[PDB]
Amino acid sequence: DSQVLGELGETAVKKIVLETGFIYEHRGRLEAGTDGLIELRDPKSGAPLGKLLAVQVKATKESQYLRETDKGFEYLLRPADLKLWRLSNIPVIIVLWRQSDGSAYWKDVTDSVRGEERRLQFDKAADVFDPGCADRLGALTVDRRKPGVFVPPLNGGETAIINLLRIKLPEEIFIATSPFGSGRDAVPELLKHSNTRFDWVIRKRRYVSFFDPREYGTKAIVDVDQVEAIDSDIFAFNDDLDDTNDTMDLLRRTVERQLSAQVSYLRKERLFYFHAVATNKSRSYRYLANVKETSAKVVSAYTNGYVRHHAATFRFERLADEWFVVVDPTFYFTNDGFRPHRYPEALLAGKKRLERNAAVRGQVVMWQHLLVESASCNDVLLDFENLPVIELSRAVPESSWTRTDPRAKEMESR
Amino acid sequence: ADLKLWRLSNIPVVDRRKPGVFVPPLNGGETAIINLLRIKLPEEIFIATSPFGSGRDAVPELLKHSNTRFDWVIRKRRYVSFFDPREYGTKAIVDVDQVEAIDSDIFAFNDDLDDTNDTMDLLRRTVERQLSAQVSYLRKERLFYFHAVATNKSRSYRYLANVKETSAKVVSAYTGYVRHHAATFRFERLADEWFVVVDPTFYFTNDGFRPHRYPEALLAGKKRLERNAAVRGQVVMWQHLLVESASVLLDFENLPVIELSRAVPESSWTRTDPRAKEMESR
Amino acid sequence: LKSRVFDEPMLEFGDGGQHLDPRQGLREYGPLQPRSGDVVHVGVIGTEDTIAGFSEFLAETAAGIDSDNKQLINLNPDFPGLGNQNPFRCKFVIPDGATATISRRQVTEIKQIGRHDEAVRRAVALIADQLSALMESSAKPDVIVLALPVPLIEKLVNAKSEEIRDDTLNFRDLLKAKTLHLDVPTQIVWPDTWDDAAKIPRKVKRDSNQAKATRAWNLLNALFYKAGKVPWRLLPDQAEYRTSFLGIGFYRDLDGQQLWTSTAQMFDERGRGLILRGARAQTETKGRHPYLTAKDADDLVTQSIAAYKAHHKHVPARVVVLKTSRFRPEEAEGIDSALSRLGIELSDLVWVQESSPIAVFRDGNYPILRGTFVDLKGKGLLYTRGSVPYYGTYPGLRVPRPLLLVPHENSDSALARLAEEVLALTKVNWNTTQFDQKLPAPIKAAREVGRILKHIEYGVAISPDFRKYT
Amino acid sequence: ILKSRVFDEPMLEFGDGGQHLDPRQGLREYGPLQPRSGDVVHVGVIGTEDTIAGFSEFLAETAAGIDSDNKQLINLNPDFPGLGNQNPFRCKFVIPDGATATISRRQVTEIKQIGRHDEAVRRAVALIADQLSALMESSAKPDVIVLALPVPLIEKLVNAKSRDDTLNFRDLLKAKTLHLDVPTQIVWPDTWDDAAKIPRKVKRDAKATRAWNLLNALFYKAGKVPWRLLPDQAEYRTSFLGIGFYRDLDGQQLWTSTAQMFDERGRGLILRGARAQTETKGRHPYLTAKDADDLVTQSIAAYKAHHKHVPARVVVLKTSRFRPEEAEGIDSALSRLGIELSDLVWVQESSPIAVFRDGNYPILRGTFVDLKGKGLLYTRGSVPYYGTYPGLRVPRPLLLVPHENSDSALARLAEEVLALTKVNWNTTQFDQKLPAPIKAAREVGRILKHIEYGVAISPDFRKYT
Ligand SMILES: [Cl-]
Ligand SMILES: [Cl-]
Ligand SMILES: [Cl-]
Ligand SMILES: [Cl-]
Ligand SMILES: [Cl-]
Ligand SMILES: [Cl-]
Ligand SMILES: [Cl-]
Repeated sequence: DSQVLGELGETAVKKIVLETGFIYEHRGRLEAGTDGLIELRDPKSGAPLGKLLAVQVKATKESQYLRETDKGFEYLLRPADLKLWRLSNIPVIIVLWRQSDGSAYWKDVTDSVRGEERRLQFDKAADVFDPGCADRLGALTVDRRKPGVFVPPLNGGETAIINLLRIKLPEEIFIATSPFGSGRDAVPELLKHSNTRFDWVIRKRRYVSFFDPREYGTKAIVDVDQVEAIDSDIFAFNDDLDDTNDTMDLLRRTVERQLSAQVSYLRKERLFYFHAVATNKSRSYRYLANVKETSAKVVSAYTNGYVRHHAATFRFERLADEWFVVVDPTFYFTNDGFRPHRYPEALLAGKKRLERNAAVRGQVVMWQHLLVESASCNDVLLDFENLPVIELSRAVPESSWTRTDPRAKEMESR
Repeated sequence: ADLKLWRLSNIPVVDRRKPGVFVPPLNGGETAIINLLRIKLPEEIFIATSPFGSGRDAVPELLKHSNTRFDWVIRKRRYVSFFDPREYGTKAIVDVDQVEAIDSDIFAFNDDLDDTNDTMDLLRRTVERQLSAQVSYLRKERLFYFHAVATNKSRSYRYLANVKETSAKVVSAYTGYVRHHAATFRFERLADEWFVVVDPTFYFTNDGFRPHRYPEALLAGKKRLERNAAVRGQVVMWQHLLVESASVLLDFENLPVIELSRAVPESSWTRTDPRAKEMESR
Repeated sequence: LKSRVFDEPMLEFGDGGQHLDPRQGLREYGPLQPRSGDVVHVGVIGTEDTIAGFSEFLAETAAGIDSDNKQLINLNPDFPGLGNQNPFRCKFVIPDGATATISRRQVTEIKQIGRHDEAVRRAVALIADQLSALMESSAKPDVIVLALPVPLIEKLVNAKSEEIRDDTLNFRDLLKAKTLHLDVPTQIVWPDTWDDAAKIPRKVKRDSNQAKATRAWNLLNALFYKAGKVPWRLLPDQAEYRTSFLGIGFYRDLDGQQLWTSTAQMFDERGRGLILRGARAQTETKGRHPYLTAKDADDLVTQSIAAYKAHHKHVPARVVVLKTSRFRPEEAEGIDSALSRLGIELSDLVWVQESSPIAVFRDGNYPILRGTFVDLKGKGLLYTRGSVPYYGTYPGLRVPRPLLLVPHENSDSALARLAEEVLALTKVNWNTTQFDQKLPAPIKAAREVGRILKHIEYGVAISPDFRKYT
Repeated sequence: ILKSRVFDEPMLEFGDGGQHLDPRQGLREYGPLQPRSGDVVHVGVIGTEDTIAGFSEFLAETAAGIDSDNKQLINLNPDFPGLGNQNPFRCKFVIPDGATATISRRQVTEIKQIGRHDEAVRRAVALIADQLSALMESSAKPDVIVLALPVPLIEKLVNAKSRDDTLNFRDLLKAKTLHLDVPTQIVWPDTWDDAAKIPRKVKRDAKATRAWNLLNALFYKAGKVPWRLLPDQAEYRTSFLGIGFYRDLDGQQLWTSTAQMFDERGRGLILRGARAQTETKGRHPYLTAKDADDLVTQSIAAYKAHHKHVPARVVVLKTSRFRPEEAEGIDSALSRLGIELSDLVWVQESSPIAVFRDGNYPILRGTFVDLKGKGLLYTRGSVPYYGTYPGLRVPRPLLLVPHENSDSALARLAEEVLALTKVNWNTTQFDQKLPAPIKAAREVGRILKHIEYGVAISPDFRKYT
């Protein structure tokens, strides 16, 4: 009810503002009205001029203001509403609108933005808000290029996505001792058998995996009589440094196998990267950004030369008895799609220099899509869960900035 | 003098299976080959300062220009190369008014640590380019290896052993891995001469180009069965590749065979040793 | 996940004047505590050209410099000059006989040395002598500007490509260490643009371009800070001299056994820093992950509070300790022992992660607002860099990456209060007048003094004045 | 023009001036160097009732003699002639009464069931250190104590492979029992050969050779001298001083210098010096001239206290190059002591330089090649006295780089290094790769890293073996 009524008052005020020779820009909502900006308009070209006046509309249906007669009335100001302009150094006017009579009254309230003058005095004769106020409002505007003046962020806020995906572990994890001290020592024994797989950890003679080691070739590298299935809640959520470190290690190797159709792992660089399928040939990955499908050239060959692969760093972090995977996008460069380039650092700095927000955000969405997608039907031990969006209390005025910031193009992802 | 030949023999002058008796090895010597090749440096070497501290920092500026090459060294703001940097794209990564052609022996044969290390570094990068037709260089593995030419396809290198022509499957295809003849190169200074040392090994990929997963374990399988005649042959082959390449800034000379005063009684041991078959390369 | 967008931290500028922007606040109110007749005496070392060039730029600075483009007037302000609208309310004067000239031959001699380490050592020895001669009662300079010729700086400073250690000596780091016993702060400037030099890698070629007004702001603010004057004060609402912020860091020696040494960087709300050197550190693995024992952490905190008491004559009521590595149980124990002994009942231990991969992303081309704070179940994601409403843009090009703040369980304060203070501590600036800096001052000073103290032998007493390390 | 040499297999002196190249054949013919009437080595045993009785039966079968199972290579696989009239050690090997400690089968299963490897090792060490202590309190006072842990317990404590991350059972056992002042010998209970020294096989697969090696090791640990190196002259004594380093795990991970001082009778003295400096980022340990002076001075003093004479020649062996400070400090100590003969030899184990003969058998052991100031020495290779190459993988030579302060010529030093490879406390096969002082540096460093710096340590090397 408050919302609709506010859009009614804003629409009435917006209609007058356009007749008066100004541009109206909506900014946010208020208790009973709206928050907006007024800008002077070139009468012929319609172009913005750069002179600003903040406007707050308060609307009411058929209600009488304080101590109202036929000659004037009084009004009590809302400090939280005026506080959105506390440091902007932009002048503010309030415009009171009523649905019964259709009356619009306005008053300059900059002095109440920085003080405690809450009692307003209105004179229905001189305080009328209508197209005849062009000269009065124009004299109240401030230049956008006056030192200390800035447009504040939007009070309605916006959403944002995090680079964290919740991991859902299986209920059981397999404990064992091993003849080998580390997995590095156990691999040559494992390769001597068949039915092999590498999503397991052996550190300090202890073995961990989400699959049963006795049902695969891993039986040759474990003490079979000491294999034991425990509740994965106890292993993955305790205070023991050895256990949390081995959980992070097992989570990574499990992820490595689960995503092996699309990406491979680089041990030295600690990087997951979309591998090539043919030398000197590009390929794309199809994922869902928002409600629309989109393609990213995860392997991009530049014919002779080098081949650029979409890469990412995975960190597994525990937050309040839950495990999460963090995705940090980057790139990896080969000479032909497989052979590593002998000077990759130079190429990474080249692509990273031009990276902007939209591109980085899109890579996070794509990598998070690849993680969640591998749990459904593409052997699958980990499920991944998207987090709710973050509700930020203040939003970047991008729409305003794309007009006014001379560097708005430098922010675009080429 | 006297019965010197039978000094340690403990054979009267007994059963061979009596402890302590040892058939004296037939006197007279045999020859042998060292895994070393003398390196003849060019007359001149080019030194200069650089705005970049290291060669890694200089590469992005080098790529911005044309006529590039990578057989150069920049360390501690000092550039060295056997070619003139002013006549190639390396002009962008040197202070051109500091470029100075000096005698190679001054730089390569002195007591300075940085000069000796930069000489070793330049020799390795000059060799890598001079051998780029047949072998590539691995940065992590620090290996020179015969690169694969076609996916999952073998090839052979054609060299000379003794005075007889021979060949070897430097890239071997089994059509779940492929093994490449590899080697570690070491550059050692003996008196006032530089030598390259050749130490053969192998390198394992998947299809010829994709690195194999855990090739360390595939290596130990082939190294386990490697015996003298195999290692000696690989030394001879790599030594031929290096001498052949100067047919270019570096030349390589073969060293004389070493004359050993005593000889392994191999002919006798093949009959008497129950492990002689364990000594051959399968 | 709880999210807040903090207001830009307010600053007090004098006569009670309050503003979020250091530049605009100085223009409108002046500095915090000016005295009638304030003057910064500036010595100059350089060649005849660079000395005369610096005198020219100081004159245009005094006359006032207009902005190149007033579309982003807050990010690209005018400089109102050093007259009636002097934002520092202070004279900047080169006294008579306060200039030492470097001969044309001395410049060429260094440019021609083939080994970089020897060229740096020769340059440091040359400038240290000219510095010492200037301080032999010739004048009493409060700060000395080093205007080295462009080819000399290019000889001494390594180059990195436009896109983009200890293998080579760092001229700036060795110079600051070799001249620390002389009690002068120095300012190395490029003699063409008059901005900071030798602190970051240079480009292969110097651009001919301008933003002279901004460079004037940054130069005078650096000379102002180096002279010891306070431009403004942080946390205006909070009672002053109550809370102090004690950064604890480590640097690794190069010779000997490459032992680590603990350092302390304690700042007040007036932006003044005290630098103290503690005991050698333990290490967790193979000489890495430096840490302090409880006795050594106790000693370092106690030595710090004592230096705070010698300069401010009273003891702080709260001490916020900042580290870039997690607090060892020994460190938390030693800090508590030292503070309880001195009767300091309020303390917060904050682990500030510079390189956390966790990030949040808005929909659009502009990045997250600076001051955005996301509570990640006891871990604070804080955006000290990002979109700045006051500037009307995002002043960077590469995307920002947030800090991750992990307060110790021994802390008294809530996570959101500590994050807001960390945000405020990013405003203490000795190098620029642009307030959107990533690190809080105690952590920034740790890296800067570590690069200098590793050239001063362990055991040698060092000056506690941070302004002489900048 | 590369000068070449093939050294004779260095000769050893046995009892009554008897001479032979083979320690086994020499003891068979002449007996040990300095035998006495009634010579006995008292052997204590720690293990289970099964393994204690099993070891007592292997000692008895050893005393009765064991025959070779490959008489076509008789010198490499000799018989053991027994402990009777043909006793090569001319000494008795006897387990005294009450010199046995039993580990209960409940104590075995407790350690075998410990989850963490590091906790099972520390508990097993503390248990054996208790049994070790008790036997010593008993008036038996054995000379060497054999540790016969059952096969499942060794397999628990020893990693398989078909080092600082996990505790090493053997290293921590030697460190924690070093103060008890008795050498120990860990053995497998089925084959009675050395255990826990190297990684075991994941699945356990000549008896006379194992008898030879077991007795030679107990003989050495008891302190008796089997033979001595035959010096190339008869005027003065030479001492071989190995200088090494080991790194601490706690604290600041500082390095500590060690000294391994061996005489021509094969006996070593172990000293700890000052903390080492490092070159880059805590790596490449080295000593200052002052600390190298002190270390060599402390080693000479210990040698004098045990021998009542100062050697006329000191050979210093290192696995890393001699820093100028190290060479300066070594010269200062020796000159102060009036020692006028010295050699500083850098021994490189991993050089890629090699020499290749034409055939399937590798280069002869003892082959030396002068590489213009650097000595290529094949300490392993074809052994004529064995009639074969005792190995399978091709051998790789040592590279000897004498410092310029050395007094000897290159060829003479290489033959000396070849002879030092025969001082050997773990086997009776003489074709060892490393000379004894360098071999001791590795073993000694793995043990002392578990003993806090500044704690007095025993000087007798037999207690570290
Ligand atoms: Cl695919
Ligand atoms: Cl390079
Ligand atoms: Cl290097
Ligand atoms: Cl001059
Ligand atoms: Cl000879
Ligand atoms: Cl004598
Ligand atoms: Cl070998």
